[PDB]
Amino acid sequence: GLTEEQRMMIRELMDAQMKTFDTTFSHFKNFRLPGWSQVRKDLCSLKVSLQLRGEDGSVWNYKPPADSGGKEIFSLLPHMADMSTYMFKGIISFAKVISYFRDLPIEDQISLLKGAAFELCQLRFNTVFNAETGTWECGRLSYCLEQLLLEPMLKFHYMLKKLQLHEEEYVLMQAISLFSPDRPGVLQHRVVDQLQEQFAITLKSYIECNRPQPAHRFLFLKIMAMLTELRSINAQHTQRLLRIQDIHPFATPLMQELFGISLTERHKILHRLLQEGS
Amino acid sequence: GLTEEQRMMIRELMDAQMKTFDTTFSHFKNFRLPGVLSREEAAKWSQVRKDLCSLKVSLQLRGEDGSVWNYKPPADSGGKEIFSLLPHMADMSTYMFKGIISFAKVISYFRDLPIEDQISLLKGAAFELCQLRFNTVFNAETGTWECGRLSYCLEDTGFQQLLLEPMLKFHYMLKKLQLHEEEYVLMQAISLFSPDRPGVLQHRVVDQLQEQFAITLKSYIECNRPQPAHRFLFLKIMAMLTELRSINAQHTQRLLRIQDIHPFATPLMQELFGISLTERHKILHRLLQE
Ligand SMILES: CCC[C@H](C)Oc1ccc(C(C)(C)C)cc1NC(=O)c1nnn(-c2cc(C)ccc2OC)c1C
Ligand SMILES: CCC[C@H](C)Oc1ccc(C(C)(C)C)cc1NC(=O)c1nnn(-c2cc(C)ccc2OC)c1C
Repeated sequence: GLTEEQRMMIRELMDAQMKTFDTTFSHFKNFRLPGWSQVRKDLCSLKVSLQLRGEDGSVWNYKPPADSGGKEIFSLLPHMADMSTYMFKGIISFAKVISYFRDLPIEDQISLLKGAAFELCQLRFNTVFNAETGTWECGRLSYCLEQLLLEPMLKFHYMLKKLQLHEEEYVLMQAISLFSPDRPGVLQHRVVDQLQEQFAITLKSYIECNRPQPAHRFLFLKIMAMLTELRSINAQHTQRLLRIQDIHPFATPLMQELFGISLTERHKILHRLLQEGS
Repeated sequence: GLTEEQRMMIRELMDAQMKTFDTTFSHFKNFRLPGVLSREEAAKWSQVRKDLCSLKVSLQLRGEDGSVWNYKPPADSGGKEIFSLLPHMADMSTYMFKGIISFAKVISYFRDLPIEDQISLLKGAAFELCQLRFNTVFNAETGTWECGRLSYCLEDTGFQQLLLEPMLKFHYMLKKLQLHEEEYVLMQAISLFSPDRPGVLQHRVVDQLQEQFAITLKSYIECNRPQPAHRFLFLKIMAMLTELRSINAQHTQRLLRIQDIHPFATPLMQELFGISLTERHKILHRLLQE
């Protein structure tokens, strides 16, 4: 079985997830709505329609335009920036209530969240992804996709959903991604690296104590391979986001902070959120 | 053929329609849309839910980029969700009525009547002329009123069930007649010049005027359509106009009942509903004056 400290480690991560992940998206408000070639082709694969279900029973449905070559390909990017910002704020709170993360220097806290923001966001998105309908079910909001598995982020969501992970395995993936000692700007490398290794050992122990079926053979090494793949997808899409923001500005002030290539000065919003409570 | 007096009478109506009917709804802007995300009073509330459930549509809004916003209405759950579209339809009705006001203003026959009879005629005919213009953009195949970039599609709340609703039976039957523009605009004049509206004083004048429009329409049909096949088209049109007046009274009473428990009417609509004739209709009076 799991050791006591591993039991406590999982318990703290799960408690953090429950306290900082609003799976109903009920507090997502005041978002915007609709009024290089490799990017355009990739943006075509991820084309989604937006459905908003009101409490009264009504449904607003947005179908995106077709690719005509103009600025029509970015009609949903302002909205997704507001959704990404809301999602990241939950990620910040998730990290803040973790004991191992809260004790790191403030700049390493900034650097870790900066390097893992997209990765923990995609991990939480996967838990609301419906692989049958191709829809991310975000409470009252739904995002339904329109060979398309060629796109890496799309392929990632299908591959990860196929593993049928438990909540504990998702939250341990989040901790492994969060405590990456090789993020730019990290100073406490050995401290963060020692923390990451214990999360990975905890995940391996959890899988062996709860997943005996042959369908879950090599599941731990599959998860670690998925985490390395997600870090690659992070680099591609962050770089892709900078090109788009250059051409058509869409990023919220908090997102611009993530995209900037002193530490607390360049990240005033993230710095304030790390100092605020919950 | 038609006499020249009937010819110029049609020319004036067609000219009126061309200048005041925004058929593409291009200048319908800044409208409201549904938001994103006792004892005898129970009888008044129960009655309104029956009024609002017979007529249910989804709203479609097409953007210039090619995108499509679509609104699907909620189901009757007992709350205010049954009024989710009344703000929009208040803005649409107001926009249409102002076009109807302008339509009557440029007809010389209507301009020469006393201002209080003009108020009384537009008050009694506003709904009817609005439905008549709505029918010209009504698609009977898809059950959709196509108002430029806005579309209102009937929901299958069967069809023989929907045909029971007189306002929907009106739009399907009138569309099936496949009327010309001239016949629609003559229906509008016959409806506008109804001598039996409340508050009209020059009834004999308005009746003579209505009869000349009706005779003009009857003559138009005899001279412009194959004789045997359209032998009763004029009588069908007049029968449609007679039913439209009953639909007018029926739906005007529904609006007053809804306004009682859930106000939604714009100021110009409040004047039309009854919420000196000139002092009770200051907005409509001002629009007729300019
Ligand atoms: C709600 C579910 C969205 C699905 C999972 O996905 C999309 C599907 C469609 C589309 C478009 C608009 C192209 C149709 C976009 C996206 N997804 C993004 O817009 C996006 N997802 N994560 N992040 C991001 C987040 C951080 C913290 C930091 C950096 C980040 O980007 C590097 C962003 C900006
Ligand atoms: C543009 C397509 C709408 C179709 C044709 O129709 C409806 C379909 C659905 C609905 C609801 C909201 C119930 C789903 C309403 C309505 N229609 C009205 O809301 C309405 N149509 N004409 N008028 C009206 C106008 C005047 C000048 C004077 C008086 C009038 O009402 C007595 C009004 C207020």
